[PDB]
Amino acid sequence: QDYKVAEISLADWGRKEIAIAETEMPGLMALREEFSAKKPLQGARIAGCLHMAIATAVLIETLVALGAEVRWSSCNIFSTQDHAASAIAAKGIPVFAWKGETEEEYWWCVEQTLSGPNGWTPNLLLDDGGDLTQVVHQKHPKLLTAIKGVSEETTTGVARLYEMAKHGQLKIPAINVNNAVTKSKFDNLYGCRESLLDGLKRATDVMIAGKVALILGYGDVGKGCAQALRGQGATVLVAEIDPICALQAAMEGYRVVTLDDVAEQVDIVVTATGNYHVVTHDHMKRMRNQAILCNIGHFDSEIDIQSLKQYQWENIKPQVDHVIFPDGKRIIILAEGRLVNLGCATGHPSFVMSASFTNQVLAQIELFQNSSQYQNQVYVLPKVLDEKVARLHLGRIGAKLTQLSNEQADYIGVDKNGPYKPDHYRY
Amino acid sequence: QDYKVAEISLADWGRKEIAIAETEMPGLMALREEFSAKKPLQGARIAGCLHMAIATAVLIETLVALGAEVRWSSCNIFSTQDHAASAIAAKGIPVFAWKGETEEEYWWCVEQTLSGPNGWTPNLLLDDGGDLTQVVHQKHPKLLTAIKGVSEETTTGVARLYEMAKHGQLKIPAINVNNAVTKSKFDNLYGCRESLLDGLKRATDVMIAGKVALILGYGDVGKGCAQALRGQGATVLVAEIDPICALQAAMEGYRVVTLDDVAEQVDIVVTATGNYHVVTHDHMKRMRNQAILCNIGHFDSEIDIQSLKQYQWENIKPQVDHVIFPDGKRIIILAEGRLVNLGCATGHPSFVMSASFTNQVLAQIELFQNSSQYQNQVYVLPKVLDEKVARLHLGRIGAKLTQLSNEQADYIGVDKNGPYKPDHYRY
Ligand SMILES: NC(=O)c1ccc[n+]([C@@H]2O[C@H](COP(=O)([O-])OP(=O)(O)OC[C@H]3O[C@@H](n4cnc5c(N)ncnc54)[C@H](O)[C@@H]3O)[C@@H](O)[C@H]2O)c1
Ligand SMILES: NC(=O)c1ccc[n+]([C@@H]2O[C@H](COP(=O)([O-])OP(=O)(O)OC[C@H]3O[C@@H](n4cnc5c(N)ncnc54)[C@H](O)[C@@H]3O)[C@@H](O)[C@H]2O)c1
Repeated sequence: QDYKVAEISLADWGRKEIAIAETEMPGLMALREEFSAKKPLQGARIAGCLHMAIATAVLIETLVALGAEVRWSSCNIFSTQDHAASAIAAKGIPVFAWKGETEEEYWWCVEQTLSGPNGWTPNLLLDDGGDLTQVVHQKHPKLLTAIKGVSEETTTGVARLYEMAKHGQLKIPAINVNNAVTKSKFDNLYGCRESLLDGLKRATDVMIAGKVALILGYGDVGKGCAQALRGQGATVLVAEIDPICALQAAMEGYRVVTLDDVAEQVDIVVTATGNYHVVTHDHMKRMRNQAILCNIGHFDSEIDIQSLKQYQWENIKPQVDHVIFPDGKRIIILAEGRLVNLGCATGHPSFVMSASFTNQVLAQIELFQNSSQYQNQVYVLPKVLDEKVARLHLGRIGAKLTQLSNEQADYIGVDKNGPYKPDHYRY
Repeated sequence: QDYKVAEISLADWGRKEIAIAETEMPGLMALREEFSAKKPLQGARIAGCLHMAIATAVLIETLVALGAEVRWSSCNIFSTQDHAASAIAAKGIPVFAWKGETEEEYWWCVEQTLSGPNGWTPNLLLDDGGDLTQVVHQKHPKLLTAIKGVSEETTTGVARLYEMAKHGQLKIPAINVNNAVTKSKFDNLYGCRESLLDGLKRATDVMIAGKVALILGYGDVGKGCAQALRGQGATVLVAEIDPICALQAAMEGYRVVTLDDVAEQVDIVVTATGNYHVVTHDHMKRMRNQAILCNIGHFDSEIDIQSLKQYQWENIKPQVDHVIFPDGKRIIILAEGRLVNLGCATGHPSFVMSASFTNQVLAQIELFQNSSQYQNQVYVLPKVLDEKVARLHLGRIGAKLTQLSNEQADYIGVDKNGPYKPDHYRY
């Protein structure tokens, strides 16, 4: 049994939702249909470190259907869906994940992905947030020798790739999947538009209409979060350090404020900064009784939970806790400040994960077949692959593409079949 | 009298709205405040070809307050605001613009900007759409010798710069102002979100709620147009050739369709493609009686108005015409298919033009002082200037910026004062 799940009996349930999820994930099904014969990933050995969810079970079974060998692990202690993990393990796939890991179990699960029976080594890393990349770079430099590349899923993991490259610490080729237009401008934005609401709802059942909600950060995650809340009738406030994102938020009608100023006025706070200690002890002490505080950025770092260890915690239900201040005023904290959408719900729905994961598979086929051509820097996929990803998803939602005539193509300077935009088009 | 306006008497009216517009344009007022002493543009001679509107009168008076010499002209035969043009001419500034130019008058107005009394030559070009750039490149190559650079305002003019560079025809340095984040993602999007409605309303007074509206194109102009219509209760349809933009539109809830399929179903059509003949004769013949057809892309090319010259035209009021088909069915065409927002209204409001025009002034200070450093290619302004532009506009709309601490700045790898994003961040 080369697996470690919480409950292997949930496999049938997991399989049932995986079947459903395949009808929601046309990108991966289409990648199956195209590459299942050739098996471009035959000989690949992939250490996965990405939320072990049902959508991820489809990505895994798609890499397998393309010939690859994998070992998986979640990148968050609360993000694994157990029946998904169970259905993967039942298929003979090594997976180490369960909802509710301790920090020690988490890093052991990561360690499990790096070695398998009969000297199984990875030549591929598939990493969401940089933890698997840092473990191999700092604790198995003997592993980095056989690694063709890493494909990083999220903004925070990409920033960590950059500081590595900046101090000559990045020692393998790295594909920024996060910055595929069909990841960043879709997953981070439209997915969080749906799963933040989900997380808040499952955790607290709080009415959104009429509440004052503060989004710290107006990147693609913040942009989607704010849409979510404003659509349910919340007054949305936005904090920003970047004047350009601040202006976008202002011009969508949000008031741009600082937490220093508004900590007493907010009913809900969502941290989406990817930064450190943007919610402090003084902020939480100033917050009103039963204020809901949650983090949708990648790391818990965003709130200073250390500053709440003095106080007494009363658990409400799993991943929903009260912190009681000395004056008896209570704060509701979701998932102890880890990813609220995956921690208190099920993350992004499968359809938008399909665009992200089609980008991941493509980057694995590409890292596995042409890694020689890449140095120890970060790169993004070509635009024509980005367009192919989007093209594979138009059918599911019934969007019909117009076809350029020869002269229209010449008129705007493009080939009929794309690419349709200059490299730095922002969409 | 080195000017040619329709009516010099409108100067006082123009001046009154210019004064108002200054309180809406903090970017240019702030640029005045910073650079009015030094006058970084002393010695500059700028041929302007950009919609002669009230906002543009502020940009012009700002370049003047920074020391420059200018001659102006609109880039559209219907876009000049006459009282704005009148107030500029009254200030002793040469301007050749009026609402209702013929094509011959238009190109003569452009020609006027290239020479002034006592051998006045331009060393600077400020061009919105490429017409001034093409005139100088193809009909005054003796002028190109003294030209430091051109700053291009719009997507279509940038595409024309690119085909020039691709065939070695671009012979001066060129600054893509359109692709400053604080132009493209603001002017094209939030401005058209407001002035398309304006144009349709002033021209026809048609109810938007309940109407089926088709946007051809889902770039930044199309994205804003669709927001505009959906917010007034229209059913919005979208056409696209780019699968990525098609997917964005689908995921905002628009149906993505082709005009070939839906020509009989639409009450309003807005062309926003920057392309050629996207509305054909067969489309217009299939359209319902009193269908409203308008173009918000840069050039009339988008509709095949030639194919309507057979038919009888009945004028409704200025820039609002009927085309009568042989079966007596009538189409409403705005501004004979030229820019509907500037042709049937007043273009974008001054505030968003201030962000665009602050980018223009910056690019003129930069082209005028460091043109040696640039070749005969297209370039964009540095991110730190983009951020400065946004920063100058936060105060007007009361957005308060959060300040990074030293450790937060290190945590995400940026300087406290910016730039805050990697170069290819898409916002
Ligand atoms: N929950 C999810 O499913 C999900 C999905 C994608 C990314 N993420 C994570 O969310 C975080 C943000 O993602 P993103 O893609 O929006 O990145 P982003 O860079 O686009 O957005 C971050 C924004 O926060 C702002 N910010 C940074 N520090 C701040 C501070 N102290 N105060 C106010 N604003 C501040 C930045 O200026 C930036 O605009 C990342 O850590 C990313 O890994 C989560
Ligand atoms: N009215 C204004 O105030 C204003 C402001 C900015 C730009 N513009 C003009 O509007 C035009 C578009 O501007 P933009 O910034 O949105 O450019 P853009 O490139 O972002 O958008 C153009 C979109 O139209 C799509 N398209 C092209 N041909 C098509 C076809 N045959 N069918 C369907 N879709 C098609 C493209 O795929 C693209 O997504 C440009 O000509 C620009 O100069 C006008």
